[PDB]
Amino acid sequence: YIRPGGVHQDLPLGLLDDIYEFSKNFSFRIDELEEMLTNNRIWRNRTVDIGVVTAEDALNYGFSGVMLRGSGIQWDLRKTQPYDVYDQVEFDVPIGSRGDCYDRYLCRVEEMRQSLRIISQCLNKMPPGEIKVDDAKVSPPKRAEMKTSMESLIHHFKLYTEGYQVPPGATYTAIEAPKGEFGVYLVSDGSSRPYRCKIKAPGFAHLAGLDKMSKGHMLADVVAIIGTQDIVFGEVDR
Amino acid sequence: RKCDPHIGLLHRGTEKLIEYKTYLQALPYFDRLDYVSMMCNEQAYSLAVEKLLNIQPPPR
Amino acid sequence: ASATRVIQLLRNWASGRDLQAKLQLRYQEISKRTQPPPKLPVGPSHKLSNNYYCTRDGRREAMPPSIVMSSQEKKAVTPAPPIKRWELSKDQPYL
Amino acid sequence: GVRTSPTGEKVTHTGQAYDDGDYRRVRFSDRQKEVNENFAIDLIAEQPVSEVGSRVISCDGGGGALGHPRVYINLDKETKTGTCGYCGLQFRQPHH
Amino acid sequence: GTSVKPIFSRDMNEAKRRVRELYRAWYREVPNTVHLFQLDISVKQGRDKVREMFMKNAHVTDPRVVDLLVIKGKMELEETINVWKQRTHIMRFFHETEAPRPTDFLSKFYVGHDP
Amino acid sequence: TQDTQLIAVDEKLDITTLTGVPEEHIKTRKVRIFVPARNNMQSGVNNTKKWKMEFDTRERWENPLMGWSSTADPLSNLVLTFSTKEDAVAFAEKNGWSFDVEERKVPKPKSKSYGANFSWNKRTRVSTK
Amino acid sequence: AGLLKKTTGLVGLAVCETPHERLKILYTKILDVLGQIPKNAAYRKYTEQITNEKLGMVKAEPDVKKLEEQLQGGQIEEVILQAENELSLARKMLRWKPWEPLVEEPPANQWKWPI
Amino acid sequence: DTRPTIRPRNDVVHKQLSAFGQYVAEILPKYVQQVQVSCFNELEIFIHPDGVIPVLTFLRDHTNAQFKSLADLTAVDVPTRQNRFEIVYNLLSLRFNSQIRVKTYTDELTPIESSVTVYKAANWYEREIWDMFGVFFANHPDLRRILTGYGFEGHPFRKDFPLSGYVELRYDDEVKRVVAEPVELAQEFRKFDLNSPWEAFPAYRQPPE
Amino acid sequence: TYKFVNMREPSMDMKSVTDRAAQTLLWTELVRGLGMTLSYLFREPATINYPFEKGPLSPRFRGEHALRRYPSGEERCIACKLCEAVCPAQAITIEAEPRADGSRRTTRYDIDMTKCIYCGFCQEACPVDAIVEGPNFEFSTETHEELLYNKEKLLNNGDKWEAEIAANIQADYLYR
Amino acid sequence: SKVKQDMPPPGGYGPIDYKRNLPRRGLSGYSMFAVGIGTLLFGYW
Amino acid sequence: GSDRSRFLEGKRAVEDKNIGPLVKTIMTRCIQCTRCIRFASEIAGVDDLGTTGRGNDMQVGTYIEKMFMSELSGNIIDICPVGALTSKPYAFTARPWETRKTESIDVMDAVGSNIVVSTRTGEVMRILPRMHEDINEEWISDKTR
Ligand code: SF4
Ligand code: SF4
Ligand code: SF4
Ligand code: SF4
Ligand SMILES: [K+]
Ligand SMILES: [Zn+2]
Repeated sequence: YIRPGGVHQDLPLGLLDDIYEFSKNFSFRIDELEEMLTNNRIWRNRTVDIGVVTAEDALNYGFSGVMLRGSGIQWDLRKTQPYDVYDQVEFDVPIGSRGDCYDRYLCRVEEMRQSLRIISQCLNKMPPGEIKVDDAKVSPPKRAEMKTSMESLIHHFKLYTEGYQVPPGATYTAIEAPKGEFGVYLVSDGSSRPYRCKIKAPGFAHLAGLDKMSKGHMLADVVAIIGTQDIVFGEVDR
Repeated sequence: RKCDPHIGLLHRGTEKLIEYKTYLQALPYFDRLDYVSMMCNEQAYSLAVEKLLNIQPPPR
Repeated sequence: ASATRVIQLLRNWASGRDLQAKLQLRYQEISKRTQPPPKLPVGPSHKLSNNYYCTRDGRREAMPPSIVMSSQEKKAVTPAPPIKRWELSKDQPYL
Repeated sequence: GVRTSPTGEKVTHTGQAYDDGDYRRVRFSDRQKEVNENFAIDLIAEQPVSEVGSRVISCDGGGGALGHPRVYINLDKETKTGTCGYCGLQFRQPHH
Repeated sequence: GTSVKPIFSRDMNEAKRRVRELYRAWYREVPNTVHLFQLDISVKQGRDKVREMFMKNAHVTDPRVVDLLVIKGKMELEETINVWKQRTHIMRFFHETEAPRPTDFLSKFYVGHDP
Repeated sequence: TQDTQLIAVDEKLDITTLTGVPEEHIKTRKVRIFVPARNNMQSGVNNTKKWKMEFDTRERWENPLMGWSSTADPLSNLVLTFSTKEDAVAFAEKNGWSFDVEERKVPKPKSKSYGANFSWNKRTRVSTK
Repeated sequence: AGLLKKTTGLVGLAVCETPHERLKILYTKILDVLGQIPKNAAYRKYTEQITNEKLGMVKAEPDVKKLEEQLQGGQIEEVILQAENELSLARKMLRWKPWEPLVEEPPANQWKWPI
Repeated sequence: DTRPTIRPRNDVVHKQLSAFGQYVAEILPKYVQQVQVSCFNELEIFIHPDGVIPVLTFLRDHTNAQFKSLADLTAVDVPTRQNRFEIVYNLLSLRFNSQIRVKTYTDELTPIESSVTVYKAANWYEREIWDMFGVFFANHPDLRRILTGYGFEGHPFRKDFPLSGYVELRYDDEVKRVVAEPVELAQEFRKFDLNSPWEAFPAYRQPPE
Repeated sequence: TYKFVNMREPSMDMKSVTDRAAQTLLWTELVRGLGMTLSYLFREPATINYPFEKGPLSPRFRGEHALRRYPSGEERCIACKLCEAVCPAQAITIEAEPRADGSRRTTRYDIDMTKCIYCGFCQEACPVDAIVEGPNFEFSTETHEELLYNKEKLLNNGDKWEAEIAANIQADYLYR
Repeated sequence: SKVKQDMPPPGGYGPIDYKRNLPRRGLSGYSMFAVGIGTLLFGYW
Repeated sequence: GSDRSRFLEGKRAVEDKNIGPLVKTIMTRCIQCTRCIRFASEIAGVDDLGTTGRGNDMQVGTYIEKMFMSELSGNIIDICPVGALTSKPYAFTARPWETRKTESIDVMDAVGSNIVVSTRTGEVMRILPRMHEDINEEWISDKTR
């Protein structure tokens, strides 16, 4: 859906209402999850002080996202280097305390709640306008315009056959993905196809530091640790 | 004592196939990179391509 | 696919909250699956005059990277002014 | 219309039918050769030719955005009927 | 210009020394692969294959190249030791399922249009 | 430059054993260094400014089921680009591939003149506009 | 100074009960280690400037919170940590000595990436 | 706005990044070959390959840099260059919320000092550059294949390497094993030659040679 | 703005410590955990009765590919090969040849469902709305070869799901 | 006509709860211990 | 060029003209660059192509029915910058972005004109001229095309 230049097509009529209805009740489900896990003496024993990471060790290990926020490091790309319109919504970053599994889990739940707040703000501040950049050389023209006008047809043909030529250069753009700082180093050459697209993956760095976390911890603690990273090997293996 | 992770058990050559595809053609690759957070990957790629193209999406 | 009043009290007491007010099952509050046709607006460049692409061009106004030193008192500088310490959230400081 | 080759194989609209001395027909036994009976070559033929009263006429295929890109056909040659290159509909000047 | 950085060795003799000790490790290893990996090829039937693999790239003369394949062979030995390769991975060295290919020109002409 | 007992390695560079290319696909192939010719359909020369290296076309048979263009030549769709001919031949020799470089053809500078279209003595006078 | 903070926030960073003295001795050590660097080198000039200013600010302010705001380097413990890091950097840069001119011009067009 | 589609341009960030580029160039003239700021406010420092350990350490430890997070470490292969491999370091400074790029060059058979000592996150990254491209990193705690299958022969991300490789896998019942065979695709990858023969951007027009 | 998620020191009043000891000995939060699951068992299950009950969809749903045709009967496809040129997985193979009448139509239009990624890029690229992603998604096959779609199979899908696909496009073409 | 697209209602959507709502319930520790001890005493008698 | 249009009227349409079994003509696509006319006059010698009328209705053709028959006729297909003149045997067979181009030498005549064989799916689709400036300039004969 999200594409260079905006979004593919506009939201179907009557979707904001459904999103509001769902987000109204999602708080109860979050509270139920908390009541299920937060204060349980079993969960609070398998995740408290299990997998502690130091602040400087976390920074040096290339960690990002929760594993920084979970260990006192006050960093979040949504606030420090805002992208899109993240400089408008108001939210709080759940800074962690101890750096263990329990602290990171609490951080994740609080991020869920803050994201619910951001969803409410986005629903209440939807502006009028179009969906893609008003440039038929980087965004395909509307299907109505394509079937009526010369330039729209030509641009649609060339965009869907050749594509938009990206100016030569290289960039590294990263965002606060729900896992961490997901980034891309995109290197173009002036043609219609990329020359080198390297993917910076928080999962890669987090799994690189798995051994440092699991020191003296038993196998069950390792089961907890490879879960506190939310490790996904689609992103890791690229 | 030691825990060596042997990743690559799902290594699709994504960063190699991306070159052979155009920027629009490479968009679905990022959706298939992280399968639990999806629109964020497309958002990152779109921001990169927009920054390279020196264009900005509409406020909506 | 409605519970009796006796049951609702048992569910509410076992959970400690009014579940009937906020349920996870959508009954009728959803938007109707058939909707009136939409009329999408136009962008800021759907003008019949003063709409030359030279002004609106985005790709062609990207200069090559600017070199600041090549191989072919002066106060120390910084990449940017230092970050400013974050403040506690007045909404809910301590969880 | 779909017709039967001497072997027994139905020919498609593309004129495709495996030869008798072709082993590939083995795939079709105990199965059927999936073909489309509604031939576009025939179905467009009996569509009436519209008697357009102008030198040129615009065709969009019907339905506006639902159809094909709008194109203008020049109806000047009395020996032929202008046919849209997208949908195949014909047009003709009223006896010129 | 004509003179460039070295990888590990500073002459051909040291590169040959490293090749020698790598062959030492492989030759000592082979029966351990035969037993541990439950291989069915004879011990000699693996040692001669190690010899043939060493003899394959016996024509190289750039030292840095020799150190590079020394490291690569060390990595393959590392994989073979701590059961990182499996039975199929090891058996790939003996190309078994591959039909034998012809060497004379006449058979190649008979079989297809290739060099 | 590099103070690590900087060693003379005069003999020519060769990574034929460090690329993983099998036996067959390293001498029986013949790369071709050439500047691509302009597509005569068009009239733009922006595709005739970079040297290209390509491999000889091999067998391309039809798939029995559907009729695809089945092939068994991995180095068939791989074409490298190079800024200069010398760099391309350096890459070809470095990887041990036989080459046959073709020189870059350049359009000879013509001599255009509008006046010759309406000459008085010569045969370049056009009979139409 | 004032009431000592219970924790520094970031884990691992233990609260330092002697911030002013630690900062003073670290800055003096940094200056003395810099003294070995030749004066013409930019490292010496810039680091001496920065350490001189920050030493002055440390000497002036006796309030820990006001010193924290003035140095603009997060909490004080981060400031001692980064002062130690700069001391180690100067110690290693003694050996590296980047004051010497460029080691080697890049070969032709290693840069210039329209290709 | 007058530029509703053109991405807004920030010039203050450009000035700050240029100032820091001159700062780094003056600090380490031994290795810093060429520094440049892109139009979208990203600073790149091209250093000699010997300056991998020093320069990074400086950027990690200096009070005015404080780049304490190796975001990404990658390589770009350009066959037309002498030293084709081009190693890229991306660093992020959380104190000055700034991103920097340190780019060095290296051929096929030239080693690079491993930055594991400086950035312990690099330990895995380096292996990837070794596995994908073949750049050997000396003084590395353990260099091994990280992504390719065991016994793989070649470096996939190299330009002179087919995207389909040379060997495919199959299961053979005769040997009851997952054997490897020469590659043979049912449908060959249709190579599309999509490139307009008309110059796109006059700004990046290479002067004739 | 940031919040300390776990920075709460427990009170050390005799009542507080008595309550903590009571919770430890007489398991209290454990009983709350039991009560939550008791409350949800007494709640209504969310399962639907497939295949007699189907999960909701939208008119934009991407499913089985199909070739549409004009109301007259002529196919919409004109072999412009935009869909083949835009497919990220190269799943479309097109061979064109001028028909006997003269109109340019595909002599071969094969879409490989085993290689398709169901992105919908083809249906956007098509300038005549010839190729679409139908609403069908229950088309699993027992053999692999049945997923290699021919022109005839795609035309059959277009003739079969035309009633649904025409309505789906009618309810969505204005958004595009 | 006018433009039509999915929009929030003219007055905006209602409030969205996000804070934790873990309710407090149960007797005090003294009361719980007293009930347990009283049950033990009655059973003993 | 721009990325939209401000033309809100009816376009023109031109009756097609027949010039033989090699060059298919869709004259409504003609931009009237008169390049085919100049090529026929000078390179081909035969003065059978030209214009008719004036204004927006001035059309490029032969007026009377007369096939453009010459050994170098097919080269007009290359000369036309638009799809007004197209190769009849190649009509509706392949797209330019998908054909692999292989340079070769013509063997029909003895001039040895350099050509580009564009093949897709292991099948020859069309022969285009390749510029040499000594052998064939940038033209080929019809027996070569
Ligand atoms: S929807 Fe299917 S057929 Fe269409 S482009 Fe995507 S993968 Fe290819
Ligand atoms: S995009 Fe549509 S008209 Fe063009 S070839 Fe594909 S199906 Fe046919
Ligand atoms: S070459 Fe083509 S566009 Fe030019 S005048 Fe002739 S037919 Fe028209
Ligand atoms: S491809 Fe060119 S000549 Fe053909 S219709 Fe489009 S603009 Fe006209
Ligand atoms: K033409
Ligand atoms: Zn029509």
